[PDB]
Amino acid sequence: TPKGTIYLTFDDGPVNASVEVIKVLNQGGVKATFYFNAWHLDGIGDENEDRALEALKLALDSGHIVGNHSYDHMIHNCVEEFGPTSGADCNATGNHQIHSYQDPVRDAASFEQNLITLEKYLPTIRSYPNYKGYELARLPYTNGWRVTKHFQADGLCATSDNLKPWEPGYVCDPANPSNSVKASIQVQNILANQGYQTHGWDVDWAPENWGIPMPANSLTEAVPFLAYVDKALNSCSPTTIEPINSKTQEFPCGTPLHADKVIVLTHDFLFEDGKRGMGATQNLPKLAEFIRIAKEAGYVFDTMDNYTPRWSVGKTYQAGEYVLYQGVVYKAVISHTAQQDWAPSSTSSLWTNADPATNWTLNVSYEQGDIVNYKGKRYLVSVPHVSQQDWTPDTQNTLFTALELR
Amino acid sequence: TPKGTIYLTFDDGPVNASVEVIKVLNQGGVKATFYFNAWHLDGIGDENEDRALEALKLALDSGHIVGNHSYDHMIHNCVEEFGPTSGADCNATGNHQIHSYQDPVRDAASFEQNLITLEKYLPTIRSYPNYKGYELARLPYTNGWRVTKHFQADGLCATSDNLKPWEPGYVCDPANPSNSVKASIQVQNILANQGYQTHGWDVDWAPENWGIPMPANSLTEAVPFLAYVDKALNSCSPTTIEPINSKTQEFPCGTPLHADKVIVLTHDFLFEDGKRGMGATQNLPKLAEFIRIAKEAGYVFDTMDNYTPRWSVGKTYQAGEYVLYQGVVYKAVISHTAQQDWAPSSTSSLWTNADPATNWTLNVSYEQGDIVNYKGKRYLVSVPHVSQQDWTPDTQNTLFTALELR
Ligand SMILES: [Ca+2]
Ligand SMILES: [Ca+2]
Ligand SMILES: [Zn+2]
Ligand SMILES: [Zn+2]
Repeated sequence: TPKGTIYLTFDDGPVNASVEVIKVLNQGGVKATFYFNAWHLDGIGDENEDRALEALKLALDSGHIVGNHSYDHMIHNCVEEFGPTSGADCNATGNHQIHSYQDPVRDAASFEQNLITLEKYLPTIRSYPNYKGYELARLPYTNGWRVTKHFQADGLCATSDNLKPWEPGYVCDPANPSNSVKASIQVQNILANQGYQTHGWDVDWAPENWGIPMPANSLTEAVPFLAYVDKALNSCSPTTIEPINSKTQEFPCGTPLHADKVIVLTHDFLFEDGKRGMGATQNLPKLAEFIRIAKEAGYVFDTMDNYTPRWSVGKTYQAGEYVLYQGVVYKAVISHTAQQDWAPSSTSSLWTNADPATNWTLNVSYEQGDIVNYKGKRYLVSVPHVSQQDWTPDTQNTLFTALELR
Repeated sequence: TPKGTIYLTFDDGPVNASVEVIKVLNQGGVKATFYFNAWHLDGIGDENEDRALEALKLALDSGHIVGNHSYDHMIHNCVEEFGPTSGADCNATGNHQIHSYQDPVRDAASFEQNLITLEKYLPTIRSYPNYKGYELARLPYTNGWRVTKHFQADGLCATSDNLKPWEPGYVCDPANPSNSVKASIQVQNILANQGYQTHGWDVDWAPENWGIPMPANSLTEAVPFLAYVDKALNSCSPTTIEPINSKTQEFPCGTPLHADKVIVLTHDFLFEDGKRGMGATQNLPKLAEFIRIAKEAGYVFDTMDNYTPRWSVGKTYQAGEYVLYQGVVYKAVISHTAQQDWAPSSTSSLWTNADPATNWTLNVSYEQGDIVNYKGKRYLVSVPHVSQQDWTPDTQNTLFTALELR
């Protein structure tokens, strides 16, 4: 039995730096999850990205999981008019974390545009089972979670409306979050209703010092980082992680799906020799060494499509246990032994749909106080029940109470 | 038992004309399927479309099914640079059917852009179960079908590379189709791999004479059109329909899923008082009367989400019968009685996946000669089998033969 499971997740690719990152992973004998921004394929992401397509292809060919990080990392909210120079313009101002989210609909759409661009530059991408761009996502800047109906939480200070977390006079009030945060929360919900899961992170492999000309050089060494991983194991890191804009204040500590697991966040661009330092020369060895010693310590590596364990034939389940089946999350209604022909579904008596969505859905175990959307209207669940085709909110006024607005 | 089932399908909405069309359907006590182009919501589709959003909302609120007809009805292939006036520019040239399809990837993407725009103007649209924009589609100009693994066929002369079907010297060779047709075929396959079904039509409710100033006025009357529907019932109309660019030459006549059914194609814009004639004043009554007398003749009306019959608990199925379950097509492997807990799936022994796709998929009954895509490579099925996770094409060289290219 493993000491635990580590999920290496790389954000902001695909870029030139991604190629060697992938090769190190391959030599290390591990799979990882890449949350990509497709604008690098268009060559407007303001990075060394002429090999972007090559990297995307190598990632998928090597069997790594590809997830959705939005088309432009929300840079359209950093400038006045989004264009080919917007990435450079935002880097000049460094206002990434200010007004990061504004119109949730427009921002959520950025994730769908991502799919179009990916499927434009790599028309065969859907033929890869490890392509999960339409199932797995992660919001820029935001340690936010949409995993199950009862496993979700937001980064309540991920982004700001004025001051950056380090600037003098910065105030973070989780109870009354910024407009930007509120928008990101709505974005989470929109994506969840489109069938997405979203995952945050436990630990962030980043420079120990951003106050030097080559901060990438200060990336935590392998031995030290393993200690940080060890410390994160079963310690509800999302609540204690620093800085404050990386927190998930209301993360459900000790939640079964999170036990014995550590999700590592890092970025491809930290592993290249460039404007952030000698990341390739110095950090690629740190990655290779970490993988080796983590395995020596008894860790195994897995990908985010397995974070929620896939339904497996032969296994016994207890009522209340969660599984992932065909991209949909299910919770066991009664303890039983999973048979080939009795998989979870929208009609099974053995399972109920437990996706982290809010739109009215079939075979969900609804509880008093739950709020669902149905045909453009919001309804409150008044009495607990399992939803079925007959019991639509607009007809069942004993089960549902129509909510008023304004 | 019904004499048959009619599927009223309206293309090219949503526009002002759609509002009264929907009201007539509602008064008639029937549901219908609308294949929409979202560019009308942006106000660049060159129609009276200021009430476009109102119509979209009314269609969904009334319980009608909404399907995908692409964002701009492929008008970007009709002009040099697509813009707000492109719809008007294409109407000036009337080159809709020339070079209608060029880059299949770009064209297929038009269907995904459609979803973005729809979900932009109506952010609550996914809360409607009758919203099927991501499951049901129909290609502009093209009587093409992607229904099941063994139920698919293309409009081999739907579009041209030079001359229009009526112009002197026009040649249609189904055995060697135009470049435009070939592109539309690839588009069909791309959409199918994204989980879409596509449906053509049996009969087309259109003007009897386009050679007058108000052709809409000549729309077939109710009594006559019922006769045409009667004639289409179980007669493989897609092969005999006129004009030639509306044909489905290789349509599988007598195929079980098509028996006792007639899909009617028409357009919202034929029911408005405008540049095509007095469609509202004259044709809305024809629609209302047709619905009434069709019912009197013993027909029932259904929508395209039911064209492939939904899996139903309690019903017995014979091996070889097709069903639709959670948007996926399945074929019965063994005759049995459908139970609540034994629905179709990717692991069921009772059903196999029979979607009209070409990417390698789980639990599909593959036959010798079948060609699948897997991780960017094409493989030929050498020996018949049912696919499973272990038997991926890249490892099973007794089941699959890798194809070479160029
Ligand atoms: Ca999902
Ligand atoms: Ca489907
Ligand atoms: Zn990022
Ligand atoms: Zn059309």
